Amino acid sequence: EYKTVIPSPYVKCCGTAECKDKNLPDYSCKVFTGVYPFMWGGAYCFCDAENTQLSEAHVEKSESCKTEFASAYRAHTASASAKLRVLYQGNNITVTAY
Amino acid sequence: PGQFGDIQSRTPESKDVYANTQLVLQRPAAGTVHVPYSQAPSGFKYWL
Amino acid sequence: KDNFNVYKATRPYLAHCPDCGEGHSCHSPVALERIRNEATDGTLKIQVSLQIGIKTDDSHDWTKLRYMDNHMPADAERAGLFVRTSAPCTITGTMGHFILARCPKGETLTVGFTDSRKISHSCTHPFHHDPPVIGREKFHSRPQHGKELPCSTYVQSTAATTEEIEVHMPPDTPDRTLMSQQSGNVKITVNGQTVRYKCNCGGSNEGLTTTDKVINNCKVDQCHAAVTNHKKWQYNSPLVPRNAELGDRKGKIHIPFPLANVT
Amino acid sequence: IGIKTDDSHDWTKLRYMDNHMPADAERAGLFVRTSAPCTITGTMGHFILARCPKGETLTVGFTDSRKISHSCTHPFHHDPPVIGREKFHSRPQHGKELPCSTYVQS
Repeated sequence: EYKTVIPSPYVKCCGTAECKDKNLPDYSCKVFTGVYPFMWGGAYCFCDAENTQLSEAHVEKSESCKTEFASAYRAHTASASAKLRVLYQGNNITVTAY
Repeated sequence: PGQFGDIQSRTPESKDVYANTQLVLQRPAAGTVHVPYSQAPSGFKYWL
Repeated sequence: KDNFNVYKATRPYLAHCPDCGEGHSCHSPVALERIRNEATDGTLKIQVSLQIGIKTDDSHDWTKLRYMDNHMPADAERAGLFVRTSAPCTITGTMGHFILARCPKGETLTVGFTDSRKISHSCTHPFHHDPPVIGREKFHSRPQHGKELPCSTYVQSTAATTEEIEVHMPPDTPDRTLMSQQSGNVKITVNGQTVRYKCNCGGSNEGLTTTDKVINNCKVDQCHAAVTNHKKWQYNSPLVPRNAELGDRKGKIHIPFPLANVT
Repeated sequence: IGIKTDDSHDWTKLRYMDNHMPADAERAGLFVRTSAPCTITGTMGHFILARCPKGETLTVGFTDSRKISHSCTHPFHHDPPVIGREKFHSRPQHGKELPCSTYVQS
């Protein structure tokens, strides 16, 4: 299972946000325009125009992969073995051999 | 994406990770600061 | 108690919630960041903006939680903390931002608590909860007699080996009540914390203040102000704006209740 | 609800009939339930607004002045209509907006 990592958004008002490509397993970033976000106490910032927001995220393996996972194997040949019970001269002897 | 093997690694300890989730960032709802996205749910969970 | 130390330099935060219980969204002290269901025994691990076990004096008290009230942290009883889906959930333990609970099957998940003013706060998010079938039978409760199969659960340990979340200095916090309008002008009351202000009034004096300052020939509708004096860090949440295109860091809170192999 | 036996207004109290006389009780003890506890959004007089979870029955009740519980249950099929082309159980963080009808607080 994968987890998606989403770092806090960068809000740049009265200006344009920018981002660069990363070499992360699955990553993208986008800049949205015309944003006027609010906080609990009021508008995020002074400017109500020419505002942009930068959003970015990437995919990485979750910490749970140490416990919950499926392994993909190639099979080729197999070694045979058997547990054999032998009655020898009245004695029941069990022997394990390849 | 959405299928078994969507995210892969060679070993449990590897930092070399392949992923194809079709993660797309969407525009935030007006008046909010949240970051919406559209992504295919883990193919591992579906497989299970 | 030693484990709790990582919360000494951090605070609870307010965040947007799509449904505050009225069928309408609002900003709330209660918010859900992540719902983790990696466990196969059906246990849910819920990450919230509240900090459980930490008091506003940074002491450790398992009977108390602390939440953000406007600009300041405030305490409340843990006894008032609840988790619910289709029916009330049983909490197996809590620590910091993380809650463990065993919930009945349902399509939604909500969390809430009673604050210091005896006001109920809650946040509801959509969440499909229907634990995987273990074995070849679909049962609704643990039997007294049966077979033991492999399962995965969240332990009560807080060692949190190599599991961490980032914390850093919070963004400026807007507050419309700072800019009181008196005598036809704007006071930008400091109220004990450094405030950043800007006004569309030829405000060449825009900047930071540590004291009350009247801006002449300017109205409140033309001004914006926010608190900048934040000595304490906050979780790097997707619902909380950054100060800069680069991130502050300054901490790494460990994540309690790791996944483990159980029967 | 919101009215006392002395005919004054008090949003924290309700009045109910008790034999031949009206009597007061706390509004805080008022509840609505269906398949699960229902949220009351507001009250006035004989009318209650609430947002209930899906179920086939609906009941109301309150605690008396003698701390005696009173309740009444009627059959009622509660299953809200689908708005849009998706069936959802709660409002999302992000989505589209469509016209609908509600009861106002007036």
